[PDB]
Amino acid sequence: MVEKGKMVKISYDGYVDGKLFDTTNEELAKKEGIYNPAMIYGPVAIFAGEGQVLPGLDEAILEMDVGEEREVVLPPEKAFGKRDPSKIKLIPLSEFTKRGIKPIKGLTITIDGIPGKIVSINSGRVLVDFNHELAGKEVKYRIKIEEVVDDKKNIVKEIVKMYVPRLSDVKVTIRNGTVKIELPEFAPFIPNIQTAKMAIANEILKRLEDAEKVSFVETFERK
Amino acid sequence: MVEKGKMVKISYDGYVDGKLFDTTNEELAKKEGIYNPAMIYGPVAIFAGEGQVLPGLDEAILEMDVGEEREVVLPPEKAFGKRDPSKIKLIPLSEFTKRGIKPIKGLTITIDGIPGKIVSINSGRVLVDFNHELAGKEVKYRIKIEEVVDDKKNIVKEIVKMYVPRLSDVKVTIRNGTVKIELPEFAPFIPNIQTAKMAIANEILKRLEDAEKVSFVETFERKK
Repeated sequence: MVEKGKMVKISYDGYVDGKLFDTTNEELAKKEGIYNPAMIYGPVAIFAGEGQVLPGLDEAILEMDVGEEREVVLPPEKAFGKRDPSKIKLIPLSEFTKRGIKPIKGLTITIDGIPGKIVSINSGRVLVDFNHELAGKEVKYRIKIEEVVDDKKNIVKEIVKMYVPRLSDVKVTIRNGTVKIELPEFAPFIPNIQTAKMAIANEILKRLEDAEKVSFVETFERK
Repeated sequence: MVEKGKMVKISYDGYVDGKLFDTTNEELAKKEGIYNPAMIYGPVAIFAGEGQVLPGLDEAILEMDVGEEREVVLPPEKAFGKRDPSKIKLIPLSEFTKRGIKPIKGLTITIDGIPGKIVSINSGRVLVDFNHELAGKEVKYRIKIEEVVDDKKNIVKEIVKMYVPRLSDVKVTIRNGTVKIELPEFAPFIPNIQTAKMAIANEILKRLEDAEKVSFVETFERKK
């Protein structure tokens, strides 16, 4: 069993109706058609049982051990939630034609700034589902606990990556109460890096009781 | 003389037709009415002869010594430019009325943002002068070279202040071609501080040719 609040690194592959919809395995993601060039793959760090993942995943993780691999089946209540009937709405077909849109099943459209999926067309009404795509669905996860991170240096490294995935190679130095974090050359250019830094620092101070301060170093070279 | 590229701190008072329009002196800006709460006054650092001041003013500085003070009368070509006759145009009066504007002679208005002074109104036509306000005017400066900033540490500090006036108190250390700048507690919250930091680093690396890197240190304390 893994204790609530423990930082763990996990790998997983998430299936719905036989199909892979999410994974930390880059190669598999490629093989299976869902690869996102913006996403950073590989094992992910979470604080166990704190709500960083699906509730059913949090529950499964807390009863596993390090090195343990496992497959869990989660009901919608524990995954992406039940399908709310209030979010499935009949919209007059004229609302589409007037805008020059041919409604087709599976088309994503937006109404009032809210996205929905076209579910069916009958007579002069288009049924559009504004629920989460995986709402009401049972989902399966391959999950493995890769490691427990219990050293200060790596807790900090992982907290940084948790808040900013692209920052996977930061240099951390613990010096009696001071957490020094040297950032890569590209870091200063990250959108709202400053908010991110403050969040990272706040997370570090919460986890490392002996830390008095968190100091970030940004370096600009002759490039 | 001062060499081009040298950092100097200067103090000055600028005059048009005998009236003060620009200054580094806090009190003299208020007493004369030209004060602006968003401006940090006092000696300001420039790089000599690089166009951070009016051209007539740069060229004076290049021929001055540290501590020297002099009056410099600048012709329009070296100040805000010469009056350009092609910028004084006849505009149909209907252009004003369409915009809800009442045109009065001598009274500055804006047309589509761009401001202008109404010279006259005649037979459904408005003659508007769109020259810079101080165009064609001779301006007179009282300028003193307060100090030359010659030492690496103060060059860095002044560069910081040049880009972000509020960062007047930073800790600087230089070791093995690395310039380290430790920032105060409020630094990370400054608007567009990331762009300011790259700007400061660029300037530092330009001025200190022995520098290989510029490092900024931001520190978050245990609510303190």
